[PDB]
Formats: sequence, C-alpha cells, structure tokens
Amino acid sequence: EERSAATREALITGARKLWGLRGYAEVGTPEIATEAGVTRGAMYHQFADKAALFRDVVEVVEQDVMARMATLVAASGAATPADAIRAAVDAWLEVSGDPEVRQLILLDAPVVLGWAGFRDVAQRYSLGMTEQLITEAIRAGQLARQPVRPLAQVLIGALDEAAMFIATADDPKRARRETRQVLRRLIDGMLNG
Amino acid sequence: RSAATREALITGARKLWGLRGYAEVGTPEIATEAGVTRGAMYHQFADKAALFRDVVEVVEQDVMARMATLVAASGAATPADAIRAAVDAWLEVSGDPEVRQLILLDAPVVLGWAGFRDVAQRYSLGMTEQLITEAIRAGQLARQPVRPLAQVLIGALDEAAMFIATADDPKRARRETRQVLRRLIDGMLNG
Ligand SMILES: O=C1C[C@H]2CC[C@@H](C1)N2CCc1ccc(C(F)(F)F)cc1
Repeated sequence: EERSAATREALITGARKLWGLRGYAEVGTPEIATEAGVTRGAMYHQFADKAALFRDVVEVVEQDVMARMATLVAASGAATPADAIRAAVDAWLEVSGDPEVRQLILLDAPVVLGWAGFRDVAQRYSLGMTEQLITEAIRAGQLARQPVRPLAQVLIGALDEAAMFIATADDPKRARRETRQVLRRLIDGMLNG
Repeated sequence: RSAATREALITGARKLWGLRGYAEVGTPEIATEAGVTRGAMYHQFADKAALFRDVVEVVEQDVMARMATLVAASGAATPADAIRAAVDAWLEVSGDPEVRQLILLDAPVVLGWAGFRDVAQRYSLGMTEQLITEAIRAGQLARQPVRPLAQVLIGALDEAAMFIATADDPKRARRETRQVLRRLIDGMLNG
C-alpha cells in the first residue's frame, strides 16, 4: 500500500533520471526496475507498459519546467508585464536548454506520445501562463487589445520552434544567442513598454 | 514504368486522403483509385506511411508554387510588402481543404514533429531566407541572424495555420490569426 505508493515515486524518479541521460529508446523497464530497487511485478502493477511510465515522467518534467519558468520570471525583478514577457522568453530558452528537458520533452515526448498526445500535454502546461502574461500586458496598455488565444498560440509555435532549433543545432551556444536576439526583437516590436 | 505506377498511386492517395484523411482510407482503396494491383503498389511503397511521405512532398511543392503565384499577383512593391503578401498567400492556400487535411491535420500525426519540421524547412526555408535578406538589403528589416528569424517565422506561420485548421469557428480564427500575424510582422519591419 505505502510500499506501492513509494514504488510509483521511485519508478518515476529512476525513469526520469535514466531516460533523461540516455533517451527513452536506450533504457528498458528492467533496468528502471533495478534503478528503483523494485521487482518487475511491482513495476507492472503501477505501469501497464513503458509508454505509461513515460507519460507520468513527462507530467513531473512539465510541472518542473513551468515551476522553473515562474521562478525565473519572479527572480528577474520584472516590474511591468512587458518586462515579465521579456524575462519569460529568456526563461524558456534557459529551461528548454536543460539537457534532461531537451531529451525528454523536445526529442522523446513528441515520438512516444505522438503528435496529438504531445500537443495536448504542451498546451495544458504552457497556454495558461502565456495567456496570463498577454492579458496582463494588454490590461497595462503595453500590448494592443487583440484576441488573446490566437496571439498565445502563434507565440507558442514560435517559442516551440526556437527550442527545437537550438536543441538540434550544430552550435547550440550560437543558436541560443542568435535565437534569443531574434525573439527579443520580435517581442520589442509588439510591446508598448 | 515504375514511375507511372508511383505517379498514379501518389495522385490517388493525395485525392482520397485529401478528401477523407489518412486514417480513413487504406492502401487497397488507393490501389483501386490508381487502377493498379496491391502487388504493384507494395513493390513501390513498403507501407501506408511511405506513400504518405511522397504525397506530402508533392503537396508541399505545389503549396510553395501556389504561394509564389499569389505573391506575384499581389502587386507587392517592396520586400516588406512581399513578406506581408507571402503571409496572406499561406493563409489563403492553407484554407484549401486538401492542404488542411494532408499538411495541417495528417502530416504532423504521420510524420511527427521532427519529420513535419524537416519537410516544412526543406520546402520553405530558402524562400523565407530570401524574403528576409531582401527586406534587410532594402533597409525595411534590422540586420539580424537570417536563419534563426526564418525558422521562428516558419514555426509561427505553421502553428497559425494549424490553429485555424482545428478551430471551433475557423472563419473567426482565420480573421483573428491574420490580425495577430499582421501586428507581429508590422512590429518586425521598419518605417
Ligand atoms: O508547404 C509548406 C507550407 C507550410 C507547411 C509546411 C511549410 C512548407 N510551411 C511554410 C509556411 C510559411 C509560409 C510563409 C512564409 C513566408 F514566406 F511568408 F515567410 C514562410 C513559411
């Protein structure tokens, strides 16, 4: 009962670590069971299959991505919605550049969940924060009154591509610097502030 | 000879998948539309996804040719107006039901995000980098990294079309999305 609850946490922790390091395709459930110090039967009781355990890993990784974005925006000192947006764009490049986030969210998740599953999880975690920053900037008069959800969706498409471009670049250090420059120019062209 | 079988199969698949979606039409029904046997089809395409990859190629080639046609007909007088016209051209062509079904709905599912991006970039990066470079040369866009800006714009415009494609009210989503893209592009350009 308590041991099972503890087994579920140990399996998610161990899978996150090993798949974070080597990728979904390169670590099997037996090696994860051993990492967690539990039997195959205890694992199979919690997770029907490998993809089921991956879905729960993506959840805790996405929760941590969104918590780290909120932390970096709160840590930026941003005094205006316009500066909160600037800080959030920089925070996304920072968080998405974490090697575990790159491996699990940008490379493995779209493959293992498939397109519809991956976008549903991506939207559930990102749309709320994006729409909130936009709505605050509009209320402050730092962004033109306009449909919130369409602007949110277009910016998510831009920011998703920015992360994937850096994730797969020959020189990610240069790609990240130049992509940050491009995004900053784009938002500074729309922000009244 | 193989060429003729492949052309018939790609044409038939484009038509039927265009109409009902990848999920709803099997290779035997495509074989019949093409007037070829299952054996001749399977010789050319190991599986359904293989034929879909060749359909996406021909459709994206046609999309980019139609966009170049609409930009030529727009009367755009400056590189800035060429970019505005290309965005309007993509919103126009993306509303073609076959393009919506094959590129916006089926292609991301069948190819995945990495496969979809690869095809998107192969067909649009060249033209997008050209428009950006001409706008920079004309002094209508700040000197900045061309490839990164191209990639971000491609990702933004592809997402805009998918948002419209799956919206409860696509007429309203298209109008509001066009308004958003206009503000984003106009914020990007000088004068
Ligand atoms: O066949 C296609 C159409 C869609 C779907 C995949 C990829 C290639 N994509 C290109 C979208 C695009 C539109 C306009 C501009 C421009 F030129 F206006 F900046 C760039 C890219």
